[PDB]
Amino acid sequence: NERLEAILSREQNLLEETRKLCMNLKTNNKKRLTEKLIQKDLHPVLNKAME
Amino acid sequence: DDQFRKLLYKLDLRLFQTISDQMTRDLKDILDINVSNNELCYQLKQVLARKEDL
Repeated sequence: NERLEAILSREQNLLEETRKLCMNLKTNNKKRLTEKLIQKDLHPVLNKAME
Repeated sequence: DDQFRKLLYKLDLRLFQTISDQMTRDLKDILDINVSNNELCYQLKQVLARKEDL
């Protein structure tokens, strides 16, 4: 029972880490779209790829 | 008058008193273990249920 408790604790830690990583990746992708390549520094030949 | 029969009767007192104490302790222990085994079986069933849920 203690061994399975340790296994469940490890799996729940992995689940929390994976969900946090997924949310962090989503917000990081949104912020990278918003703050890096949509600004005036975008090359005009990439204006159609963005479209 | 004689030690030799005196310590014979003293160790006889040892024998009878330890036998009486052993009788009482063994019978009380039989009843106590007979109920404690059922209590421990209930605890084992609870542990098995928690293990299945886990």
